[PDB]
Amino acid sequence: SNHTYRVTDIVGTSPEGVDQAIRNGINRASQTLHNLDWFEVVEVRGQLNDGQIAHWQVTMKVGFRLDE
Amino acid sequence: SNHTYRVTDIVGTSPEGVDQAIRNGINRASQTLHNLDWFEVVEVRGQLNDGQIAHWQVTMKVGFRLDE
Amino acid sequence: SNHTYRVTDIVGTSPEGVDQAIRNGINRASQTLHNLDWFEVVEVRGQLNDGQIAHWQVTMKVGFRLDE
Amino acid sequence: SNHTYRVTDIVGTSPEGVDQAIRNGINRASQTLHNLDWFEVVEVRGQLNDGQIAHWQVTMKVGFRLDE
Amino acid sequence: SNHTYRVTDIVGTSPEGVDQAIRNGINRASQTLHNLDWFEVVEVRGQLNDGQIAHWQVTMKVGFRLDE
Amino acid sequence: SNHTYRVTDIVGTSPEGVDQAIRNGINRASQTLHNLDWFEVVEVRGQLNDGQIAHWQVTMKVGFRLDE
Amino acid sequence: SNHTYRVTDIVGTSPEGVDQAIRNGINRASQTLHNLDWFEVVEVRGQLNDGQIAHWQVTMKVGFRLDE
Amino acid sequence: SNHTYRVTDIVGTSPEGVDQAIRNGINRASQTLHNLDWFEVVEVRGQLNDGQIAHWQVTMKVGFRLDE
Amino acid sequence: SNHTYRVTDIVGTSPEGVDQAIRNGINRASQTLHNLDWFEVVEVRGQLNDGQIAHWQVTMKVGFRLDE
Amino acid sequence: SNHTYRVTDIVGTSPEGVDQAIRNGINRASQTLHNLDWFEVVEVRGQLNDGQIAHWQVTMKVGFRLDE
Amino acid sequence: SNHTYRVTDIVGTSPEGVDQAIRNGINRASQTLHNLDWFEVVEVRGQLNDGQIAHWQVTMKVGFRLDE
Amino acid sequence: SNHTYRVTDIVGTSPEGVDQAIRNGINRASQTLHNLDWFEVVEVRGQLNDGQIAHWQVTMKVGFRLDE
Repeated sequence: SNHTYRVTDIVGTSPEGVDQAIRNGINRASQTLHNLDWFEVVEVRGQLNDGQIAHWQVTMKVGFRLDE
Repeated sequence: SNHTYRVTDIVGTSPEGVDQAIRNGINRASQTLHNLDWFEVVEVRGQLNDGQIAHWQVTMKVGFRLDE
Repeated sequence: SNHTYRVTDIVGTSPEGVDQAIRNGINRASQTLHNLDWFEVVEVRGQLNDGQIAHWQVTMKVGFRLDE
Repeated sequence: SNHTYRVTDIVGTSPEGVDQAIRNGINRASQTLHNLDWFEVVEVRGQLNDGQIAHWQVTMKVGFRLDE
Repeated sequence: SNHTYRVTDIVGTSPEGVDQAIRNGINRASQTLHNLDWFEVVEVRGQLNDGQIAHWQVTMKVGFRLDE
Repeated sequence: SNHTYRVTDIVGTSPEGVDQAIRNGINRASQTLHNLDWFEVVEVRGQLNDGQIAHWQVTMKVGFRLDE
Repeated sequence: SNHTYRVTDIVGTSPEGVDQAIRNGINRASQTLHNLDWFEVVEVRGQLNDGQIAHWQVTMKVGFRLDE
Repeated sequence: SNHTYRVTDIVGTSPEGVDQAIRNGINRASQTLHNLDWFEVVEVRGQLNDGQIAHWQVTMKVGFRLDE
Repeated sequence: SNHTYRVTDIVGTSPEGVDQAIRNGINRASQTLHNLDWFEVVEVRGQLNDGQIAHWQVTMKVGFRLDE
Repeated sequence: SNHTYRVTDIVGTSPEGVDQAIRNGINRASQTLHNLDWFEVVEVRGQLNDGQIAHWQVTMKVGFRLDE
Repeated sequence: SNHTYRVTDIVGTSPEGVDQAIRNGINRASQTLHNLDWFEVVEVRGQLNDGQIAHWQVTMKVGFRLDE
Repeated sequence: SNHTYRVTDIVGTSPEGVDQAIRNGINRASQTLHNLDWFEVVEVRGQLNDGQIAHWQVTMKVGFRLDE
């Protein structure tokens, strides 16, 4: 009822696409941040090599509960 | 001719992903709002549950013709 | 004293210009929405054909008093 | 789980303050819009007269479930 | 008639809260600026001191009619 | 070369349209502000009465040279 | 089909007004950029000179098809 | 010394209102983050439960001095 | 060491989805623009027909190294 | 006392650079506006003259205490 | 008087600082783009390595006159 | 590989200027945050004291690689 959350930005990356970039970022975030509650996608970027998409980079706001 | 459009925000949700969240939102919107012309994705959120991405929420601007 | 307003987006269009696009949008909006109080221009676009301006499109926030 | 929400802007007003302006807006909105789920305060204004605050105006994003 | 308004930013402050910070700012503004018409809240800040909220600072757009 | 400018917001109004609202605002501003150099249109609003545009309100950033 | 567009910013200018500033900008843009599809007005500025509005400057996003 | 600050987002919650949501968030933040200096309110949200306000959520930028 | 980049907006389109809209836009952009380095998604739209998604349109900032 | 601040925009200019443009603007502002407390840089522009940087313009929010 | 300008984004880089990053970008831009008139700094970034600033990156809006 | 980054805000301060404020912030940040990759300048402020610029405050987004 009086829960407090903290939000930081995490950047997930994947050669495969936006969806996998998000999962990679959330998976890695979950290991150092406990109580991950939600994320909001705030930016989608790509690294190009020739005219080909080499890396997808997804910036997410990530909310997590502070312990009580 | 001189078509007039209205725009409101709709939030589509799905356990499955962004794509299905959008289709669910558009399908349900289409049943009360007629002449849907376009949508603009404005926000993508996810709820985590049991260490999984449980729910996707996509906020869309949805434009519809007033005229038929 | 404690009046409540609602705001939606309306897109007016006109071959003539910005001013007529707004009037067309307000006139058409006034026929389904009652008690129109104000509008705020949020976007002005033009559709070009053969490098000439065919259509003006003006997106407006439109506020209206809710009845009782 | 596959619920769809719609969001519009509602402006509550009160001579008394921000809090009462919000409650007035939500109360009146709840009478035409069913299944009100959340609101987000987006703007707080005042009408001034003789260097005194006569009216508070609070613009809120208001989300409501579409029936199923 | 064809009234003209000017708008500047005013920062009200109070140890007590947002509401009193606004009133303090408007009261002090009204003494040098005549014909105050409206304000729009643009920013709410707080200074923490000894692990307590010591000051609230509210930035407001303040509109006033120019004399004729 | 080392000229300093100040910028404030002025709201011009006219029953006739955007262009006349701007001229009315600039004319009235020029009487109390000296050395008016430029303006930038930042907002266009209207007061509606029935479904008819009664007043146009144009907010302008207005720059003026400080004397030396 | 799967048309690709490019968008750049163009600033049209005119002593006469906003409308002519836009036409001047679009006309000149159309001579190096082919397949102009749309423009979005993003900024309207005016230079004052000799107590008159001397120059209008309109910044437009201009979209053009790559394809013909 | 040339003091360095860090800023994160914290979400305070309260059934009671905005003011208490802020205090709850700041109090809880102060227990893991040392040397809290300031906060800026960036979002105020409310959960409705059968058309009554159940829960307030306030997102704040929170600045704190890094030790030396 | 002192590389210079340029950035323009590109709109990719696809009947298939966001991912393919981006690839189509990047592929076509790479044929007139050399040394594509990165892209940033700035807008995702869909054109609806009979309340079904016909076309995805993705606006991207696209950065490319200038030659010597 | 509960101090009240006013904020206006000032544009400082210098042939030399950003830093000197700011100091010129603040110095000149300090002569008509009393009790200058803070500034926030909001825009940095440069005029080119045959492909060399001739003039810097820095727009700043400037806060000053109102007397009591 | 009826001059038309075009604006694109250019990213200058330098190991030395913001000022040199801008000059590098403007110098290189001036070689392919003729009639450079102004720039507006829109973003300043750094590449960090071993907690040290290796590269400065400055994104600038750059305006240039189209030939007549 | 599929590197994950985190981003927080850091405020560097210096009596000397923007450049030194950034370096002070990055240096102090590097001592608690490992694997600093980039920063983005988001805000530049100055405190005025005795009619002089006493402190520069630069807010930066700071990205760092998460360990694996």
